[PDB]
Amino acid sequence: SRRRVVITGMGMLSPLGLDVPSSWEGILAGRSGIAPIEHMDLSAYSTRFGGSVKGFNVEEYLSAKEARKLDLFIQYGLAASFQAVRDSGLEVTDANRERIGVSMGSGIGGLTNIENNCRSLFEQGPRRISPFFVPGSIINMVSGFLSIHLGLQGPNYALTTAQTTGTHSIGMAARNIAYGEADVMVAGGSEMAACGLGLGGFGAARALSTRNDEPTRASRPWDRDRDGFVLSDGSGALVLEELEHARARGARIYAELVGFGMSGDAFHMTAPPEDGAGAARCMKNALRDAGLDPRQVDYINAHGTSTPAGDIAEIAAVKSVFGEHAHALSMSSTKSMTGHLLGAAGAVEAIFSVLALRDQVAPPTINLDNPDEGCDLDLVAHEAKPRKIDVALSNSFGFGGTNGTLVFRRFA
Amino acid sequence: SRRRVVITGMGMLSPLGLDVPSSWEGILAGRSGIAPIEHMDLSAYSTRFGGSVKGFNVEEYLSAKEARKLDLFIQYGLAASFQAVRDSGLEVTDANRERIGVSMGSGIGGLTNIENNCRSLFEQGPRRISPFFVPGSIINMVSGFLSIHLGLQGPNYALTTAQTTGTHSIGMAARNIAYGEADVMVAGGSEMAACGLGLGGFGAARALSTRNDEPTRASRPWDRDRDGFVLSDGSGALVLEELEHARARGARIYAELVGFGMSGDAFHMTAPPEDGAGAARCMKNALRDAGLDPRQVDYINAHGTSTPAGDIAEIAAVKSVFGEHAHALSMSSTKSMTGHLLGAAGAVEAIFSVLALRDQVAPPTINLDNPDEGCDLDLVAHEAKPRKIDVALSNSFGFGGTNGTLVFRRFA
Ligand SMILES: C[C@H](O)CNCc1ccc2c(c1)OCO2
Repeated sequence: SRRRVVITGMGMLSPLGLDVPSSWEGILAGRSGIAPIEHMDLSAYSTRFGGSVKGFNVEEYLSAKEARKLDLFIQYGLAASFQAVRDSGLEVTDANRERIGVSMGSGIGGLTNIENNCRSLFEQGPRRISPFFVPGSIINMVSGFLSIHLGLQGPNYALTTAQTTGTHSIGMAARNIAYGEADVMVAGGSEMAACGLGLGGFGAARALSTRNDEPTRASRPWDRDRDGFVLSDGSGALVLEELEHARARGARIYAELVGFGMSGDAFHMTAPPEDGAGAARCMKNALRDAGLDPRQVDYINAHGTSTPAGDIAEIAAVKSVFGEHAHALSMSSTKSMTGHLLGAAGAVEAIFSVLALRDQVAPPTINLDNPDEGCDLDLVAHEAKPRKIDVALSNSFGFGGTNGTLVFRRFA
Repeated sequence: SRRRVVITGMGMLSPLGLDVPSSWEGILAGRSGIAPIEHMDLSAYSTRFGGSVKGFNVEEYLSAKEARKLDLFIQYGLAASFQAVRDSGLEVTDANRERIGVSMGSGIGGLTNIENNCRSLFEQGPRRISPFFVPGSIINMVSGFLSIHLGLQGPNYALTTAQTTGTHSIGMAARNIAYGEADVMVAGGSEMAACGLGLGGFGAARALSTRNDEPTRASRPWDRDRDGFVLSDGSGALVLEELEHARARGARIYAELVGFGMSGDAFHMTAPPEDGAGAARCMKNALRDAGLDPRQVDYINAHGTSTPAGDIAEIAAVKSVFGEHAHALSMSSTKSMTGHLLGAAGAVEAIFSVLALRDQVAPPTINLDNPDEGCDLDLVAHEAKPRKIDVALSNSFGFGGTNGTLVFRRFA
């Protein structure tokens, strides 16, 4: 019968820091991690900026000889996974290695690597393709390499649900523990889609902010002057753990994961419904899953991508789910500061949601200078808001109409 | 407790046929789907053959315009999925659409699209990248497009666990129904990696059979002259359904899904341990899940890729799990005929496991002319074997040491 699940460890690479504490300080101070991109020439692109991971040293984690074989998304995933495990204090042994699994996902995976090998193929021939092209690019290799390095023999898999990946990864890993398939799961996601095909591809679809001359003000969720999402890189990993297993070993518990919802919009390949019907279904699923009155919700970490249709759909979903309580809770998009980490988005945002519970503060939506028509909720414009948070909700919505909601609460 | 899960619809594209009955007819006849790859310059490549889908007409399923938006792997997953839903007789209504979800996966995803858009990028610049590049290439768009075309609002996700994808997709879909999160799921996998990058990428790891003189003899699982796997394309989809839901509408039930096992080798990035310790834990996990003794297993559809180390590890794993019953069961590799459909391998081989139960026949391992050292099990060499089959296992063991096992049982 269904077991309870707590968070005992967290790790992160974001545009704001090379770990959780440093990233979280940036969040609470309203700092942007968005800057013109330096790792390639974007003069022929309509978008020339994003949230890069700055000064990442893979040799804090791996040998240069292994690192070279792996796409950045995998390096980022392992760094965050390693951080989360260290932060948990958990020791892998013969007694428990079979009860510890990993579900680290990505939206796009090794696009940089696949592009580079495509270039080698087209310009030089097939004999210049890396022998590591497949194990070093495909999405399940975060879960793979983590299990090899730590000796994790539990359930080993990866989700790819586009911008919903990190939320789904975390939610399903909690279901694994809930149902007895595992006692511990390392779950989240990683993304590094800032190559030509990534920036070009979102560019072709006219989905990205083109504010090349003011990159820190580009991501402006619910602002009337928003013009698309900002593309960001990084990783989030959490250690999820059966409550009694955590209690038995005296683990520090950050929070309890009480709720998980999924739904499909069945509306459009890329556009959300204007009324947020799919998001409303998903949140209601998650709150029912948690046994909650919707009035218990204090804080929502919105998807909040800074697209015209996405942002407004979310307001509608929250108003429809929470009614008059929609006016009492605080909702913010940390994408105002981090940008959109795509498949890692749900992962870093689940960490920020937990930290909102630990520190009792709503992170700000920076750049919200003129809230758009109907965007009249407490969106924590400009500045972090200290406040009572017992229950925090993290939303994600992706291409394919795929929706995810996580529900966290304080644990005593 | 836990709801029972049955199979009420199946769909398929394979190198043997454009649907299930044509593919199954090839399987039982021991026909090969392997041939030199056409309309593609493989001159500089060490492998020139594989299992292509022959004569696929996407306009039976989609308009020309919607198909132009989608990678072949997505077209193949939609084909299989529409066939499976149609095969099931299911009527989607307002009253049930929130209880019907999708989990269709891929191991490698949109390489053909990535290649063609790379061509554009390098030759002409980013502004020639297709607007539909991203949503038309990402792995969750089979689940996404299927849910939109049919109005499915239940759990909407996609696994990517390399060569284990289709096994995990079906297993986790069965969990969703068992634990009351859905009444119906469409689950499986699709793959189209018979492009330059797939053939070049795997060719660079020297993972592929190079037997160009005799493509139909290349895939020879457990044969002492095997020299690696054969790369193949296609899709499988099953309609999974809660038993009482299936009985109430009078569904035709092919078989019951009674068990799902997962495990990680925690061994190596591409190589299994020699003793198959991980495949052994996974099969034991699947049998415990089913509440079955190893002695009750009649038929195993092996992973059986035709890699030197893979085939021998699976022999060790079965001998370890099944002790004195290991010779009594029949075990065959349908990859001897289909090749390795990678992420779709577990989907089509689940379908072949279900039809082995319906038709009481173990499919052959063709090309098994000279079993290797220790390959002395009943591997159904050369020809189909009619026999009693109450319980059938389908195994998938993929890169990152990720293992999957499904247990099916006759329903009457
Ligand atoms: C780090 C580097 O970008 C990887 N190789 C790409 C690359 C390969 C071959 C080429 C080329 C470019 O221009 C002409 O022939």
